[PDB]
Amino acid sequence: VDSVYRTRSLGVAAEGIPDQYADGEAARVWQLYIGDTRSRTAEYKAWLLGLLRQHGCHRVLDVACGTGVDSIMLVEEGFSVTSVDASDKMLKYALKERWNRRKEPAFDKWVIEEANWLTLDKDVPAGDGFDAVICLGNSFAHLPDSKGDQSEHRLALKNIASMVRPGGLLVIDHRNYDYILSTGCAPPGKNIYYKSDLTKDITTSVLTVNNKAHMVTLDYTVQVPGAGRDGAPGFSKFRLSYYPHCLASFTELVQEAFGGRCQHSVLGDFKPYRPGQAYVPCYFIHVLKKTG
Amino acid sequence: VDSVYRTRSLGVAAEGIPDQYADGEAARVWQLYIGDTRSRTAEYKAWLLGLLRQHGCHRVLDVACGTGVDSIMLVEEGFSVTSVDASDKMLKYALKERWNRRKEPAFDKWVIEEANWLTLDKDVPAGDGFDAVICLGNSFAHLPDSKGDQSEHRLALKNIASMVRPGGLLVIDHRNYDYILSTGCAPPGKNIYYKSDLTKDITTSVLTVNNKAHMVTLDYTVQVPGAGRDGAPGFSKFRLSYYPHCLASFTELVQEAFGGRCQHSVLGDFKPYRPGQAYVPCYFIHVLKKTG
Amino acid sequence: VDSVYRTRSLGVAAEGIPDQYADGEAARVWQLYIGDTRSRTAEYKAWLLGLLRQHGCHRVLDVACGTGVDSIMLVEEGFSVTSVDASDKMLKYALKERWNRRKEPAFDKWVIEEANWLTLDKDVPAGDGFDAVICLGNSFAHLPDSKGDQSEHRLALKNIASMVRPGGLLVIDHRNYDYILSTGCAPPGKNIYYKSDLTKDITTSVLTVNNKAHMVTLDYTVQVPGAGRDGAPGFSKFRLSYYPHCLASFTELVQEAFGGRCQHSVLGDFKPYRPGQAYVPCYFIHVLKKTG
Amino acid sequence: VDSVYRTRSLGVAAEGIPDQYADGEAARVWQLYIGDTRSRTAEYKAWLLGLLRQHGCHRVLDVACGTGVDSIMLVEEGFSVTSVDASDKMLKYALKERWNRRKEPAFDKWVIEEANWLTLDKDVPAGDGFDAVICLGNSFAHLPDSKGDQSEHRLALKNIASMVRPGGLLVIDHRNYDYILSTGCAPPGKNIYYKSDLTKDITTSVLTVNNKAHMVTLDYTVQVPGAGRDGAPGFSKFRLSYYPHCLASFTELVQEAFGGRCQHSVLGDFKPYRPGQAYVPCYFIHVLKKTG
Ligand SMILES: C[S@@+](CC[C@H](N)C(=O)[O-])C[C@H]1O[C@@H](n2cnc3c(N)ncnc32)[C@H](O)[C@@H]1O
Ligand SMILES: C[S@@+](CC[C@H](N)C(=O)[O-])C[C@H]1O[C@@H](n2cnc3c(N)ncnc32)[C@H](O)[C@@H]1O
Ligand SMILES: C[S@@+](CC[C@H](N)C(=O)[O-])C[C@H]1O[C@@H](n2cnc3c(N)ncnc32)[C@H](O)[C@@H]1O
Ligand SMILES: C[S@@+](CC[C@H](N)C(=O)[O-])C[C@H]1O[C@@H](n2cnc3c(N)ncnc32)[C@H](O)[C@@H]1O
Repeated sequence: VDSVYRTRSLGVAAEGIPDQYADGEAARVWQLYIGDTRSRTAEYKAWLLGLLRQHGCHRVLDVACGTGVDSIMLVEEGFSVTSVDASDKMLKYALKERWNRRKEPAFDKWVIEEANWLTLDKDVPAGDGFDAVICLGNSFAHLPDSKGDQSEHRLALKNIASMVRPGGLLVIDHRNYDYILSTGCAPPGKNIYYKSDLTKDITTSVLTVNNKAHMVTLDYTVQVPGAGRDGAPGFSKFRLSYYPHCLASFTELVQEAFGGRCQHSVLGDFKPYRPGQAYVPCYFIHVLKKTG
Repeated sequence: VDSVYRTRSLGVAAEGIPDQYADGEAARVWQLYIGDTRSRTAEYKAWLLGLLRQHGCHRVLDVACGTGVDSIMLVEEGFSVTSVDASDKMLKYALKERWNRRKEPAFDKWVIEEANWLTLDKDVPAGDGFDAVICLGNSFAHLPDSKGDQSEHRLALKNIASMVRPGGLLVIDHRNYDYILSTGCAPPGKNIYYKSDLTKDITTSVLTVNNKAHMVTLDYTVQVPGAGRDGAPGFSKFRLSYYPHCLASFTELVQEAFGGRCQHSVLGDFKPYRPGQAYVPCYFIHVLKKTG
Repeated sequence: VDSVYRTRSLGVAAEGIPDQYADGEAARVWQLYIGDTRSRTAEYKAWLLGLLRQHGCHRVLDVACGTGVDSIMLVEEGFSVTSVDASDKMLKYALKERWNRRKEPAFDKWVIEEANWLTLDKDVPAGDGFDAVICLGNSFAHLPDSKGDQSEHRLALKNIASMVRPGGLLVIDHRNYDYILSTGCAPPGKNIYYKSDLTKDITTSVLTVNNKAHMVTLDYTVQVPGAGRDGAPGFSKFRLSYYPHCLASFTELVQEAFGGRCQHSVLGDFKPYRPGQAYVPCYFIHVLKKTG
Repeated sequence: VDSVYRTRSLGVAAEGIPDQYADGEAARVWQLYIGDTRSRTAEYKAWLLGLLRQHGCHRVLDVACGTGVDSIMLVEEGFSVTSVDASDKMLKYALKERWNRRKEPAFDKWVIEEANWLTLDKDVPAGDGFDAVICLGNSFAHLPDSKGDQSEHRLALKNIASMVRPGGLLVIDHRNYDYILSTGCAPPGKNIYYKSDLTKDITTSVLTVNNKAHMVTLDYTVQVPGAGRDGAPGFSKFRLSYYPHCLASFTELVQEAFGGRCQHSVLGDFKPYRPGQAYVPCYFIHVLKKTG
């Protein structure tokens, strides 16, 4: 940048806290999108639990709470979890669940609050920090690169990492965009995080600005059970936008978030991942262990 | 007893008259975008004039008038031209020009009216028709494919062709999208239609929906002479969207517009074009000659 | 002998679920707007409780829950209350409160759900009905008369009344619009429902369409404690719109909601009200007792 | 902690011009709205011409050109007129007219350019000034009082006055808002400036903010000849907003624009006006004669 900036300000304000779930439709049918939460959680439940235990983790912070899917599981499995999320439309359901099982000592001590990765540091006073932090379900990819540089990405990734107690863990994932970008289309159905026969369609939309992948927009079509007598089925339609993080780049990004003081590894779909391997994962789970 | 009959559906996007130049910023600086109209017109002036004359053309209809660039030239060259355009923001300047030279017999008799390809048939009563029709400057590509099918494209192309008197000519062009789509980026500066050192930047933006190129959006940055004392330069920014017509497809489309009753040919940048040729043209000029 | 036609009875496109509290700013500072909930509730607490008791009411439905102000009081006073509201942004706080006191048997049995007067009948299965229904705080006036006729008003008022068990009560209020319309301005500070020194300003805005009061829009300015070091105070600004219900009209409307099978009465600010009386009430509390 | 009073006032509202005629619908049917321009101009033609002549006026500047109605008349009557207007959508038609009669020496020398009262001083170099300035047809009332104080009004009124050569005239009018505000409704049909049987309806809309008239919004319904076969008539709908200038206030405002160096007078509908007079004028024509 030339010269010095003394008077920035903003004469035009178009965008502003853009909560993609503010409309509320995605939340209303998330359950329908996920399908059988038990069937979903069945996969990687063993791995996540095993990993958490192997590193003696008891305090877990879920920064992508959503409707509570994984927070709930960790709660049931005896962990001390606190869940945050920026969308009060989503949290609204996790809360609903907690209240429903408010008579279970475990759930009584479940913490659910609103927070944003961009301002996590101030939203969730980590203090000593957590034994483990989780960002599953392709949540981070929602963060856009509006500023031109992945600054936002870096900041958010930093704050999140800042919640990991030394020797703690960070499990953050993202869709396999190395494939979506290559084929223009996102994998059809049979997803480990979202496996519901209710989801009738997912239309991709890749936007490369000046020859560089800038954004992937998915348009979902989830059939709301019923929505019309026999002969007329009804559906719900919502759209979500993600930054297509290529594996290599994220690996670098996330690692940098820890200032290199960490141990990085990545699995395909919670299975070991070696480039060139036959199996093409739909998600890439990054496992980081802070050391200093 | 079913019902009556309809043409449109209850799901397609009917848009809302979307004049991309309605905002007026593009018009305000078009002159700056084109640069030296004389230098511009210098190229292809010989060819256009030569072609028009070779086919004894006197009545010329310009469906992409814009600010009048090519209509003015044809007027000065003794042709009987009538120019139409959908943007009254652009026409506004051609008009301004005509009035300025209202004392030149040639210009008195210059006709400038508003019209839209989609409704050309009713906007411009061709009656007998024109000896030649021109749509230069990558104007047609503006028409979107909202309806799902290139229906709009077909209709507009039909109306335009319908203005060509039998034996008449139709010179319609478009950017070389076979290259833009391939590289993601549009060629930098040094354009035959727009050659101005004032244009500092043109950022592309390819949007492929479900693996199919759907739209190319260019974001221009033209420096408005002055716009700040020495040390601080000022610019103007506007965006235009085009349907990326691949050569082969357009050839087919435009030909069909004449019901096959025509003679088709296409030049690179007003030079002969042979696929695989070294030179990569920035535009593709289609020359059609109605026969029946 | 068999027909055809179409739909669309309205002329404009209207808004679409227009939750005035959807933005969330009014909720965020409602507490600041009300002031000392205890001080507020102090007034009319005796009357409300006295009235409820005098008619042997135990089951109370609060259709204007809001942040829970009056639902909470009723809960504490040993009533069996269920609260509904259309704004999940407001309810969000009542919920928050209930959870906080989740250890109090009373609050454990407090029911809080989302609902809309327009669809109350389906949102809250009254079944047998409630002993009393309350709509305090000038909440009903939010309902607009978009349809041209007070149809919406009539429907909502009907649904609400439909929740009152025979012999039950309905306490519904509204601002004294007979005065606002007359003076163009709403009363300044010192309100029985909202008494906070934090509210710095309330700008009225009367919109009479073709000589008939159509809407009153209030623009609030509530100082958020702090919002700047000494020397610089910070405020929050939000707007709410109400239909200016003139007393006489509402009396008629609400009574009609009960099909005349009721006993109507209205108090000034929870004090007896006689037209022409010196004291000018800020609100009008309508007390209805269903008989059949 | 630098300076609270730098230049003027740091507004964070908007930064766009709000051309009420930008949409273009009002222009498209203005002709229909006015009706018989000849019949319209018939009234006050004698007065205007007489007044202009009585004060030896030859150079006339029309700041509310519109479609050219009154500019055209003055041109035909041998005056040297230059017309400006902010709406290029309206001017577009005056221009169209001038070109049509481009062969009439009179019209050849007719000047039509875009300009805004707010920046008149820089848009139209008055230099020596004009013998007379006209702002007829309730045009000035369009200027809003967004800034809170009638600053804009004062500035615009100043610029306009600044175009009047000493000893020159200024004819500026406005609707009788003292009546509209009183009755809520605007006079029905039979207007001196707009007398067309095509205008089927004009719905008012008075917005008084905190008991002070802030804006009058009129919603017009003009039948576009035809717009449907026999049995189905078609109309066009547009809305315009005005600041309800009460007579007394405008007299004060406009006079101040001349720094008191003027001779003021006001007529009803181009007839003498005495308060309390039986006849209720629809417009108030202010006649000012600069003296110094
Ligand atoms: C795909 S959803 C998660 C669904 C859930 N994890 C599951 O597995 O079903 C992504 C979540 O990211 C959250 N999110 C997006 N941007 C955020 C931010 N800046 N701070 C906090 N949460 C954010 C949203 O609120 C959204 O619920
Ligand atoms: C790139 S500009 C032309 C510039 C000019 N031809 C030149 O060479 O400088 C494209 C023009 O297409 C016109 N246009 C777009 N859609 C149109 C439509 N449906 N009917 C008529 N004109 C249309 C616009 O008004 C715009 O001026
Ligand atoms: C002024 S607030 C109530 C504040 C609270 N009663 C108090 O006394 O502080 C009005 C409430 O009406 C509710 N409301 C408006 N329209 C509604 C509708 N159609 N159905 C249900 N609630 C509605 C809103 O959600 C809003 O919280
Ligand atoms: C009611 S119309 C005039 C119609 C015409 N005078 C007649 O008598 O038929 C008002 C005109 O005021 C013009 N106008 C509004 N604000 C303006 C401004 N700030 N500067 C210049 N013209 C303005 C508009 O462009 C509009 O054409």
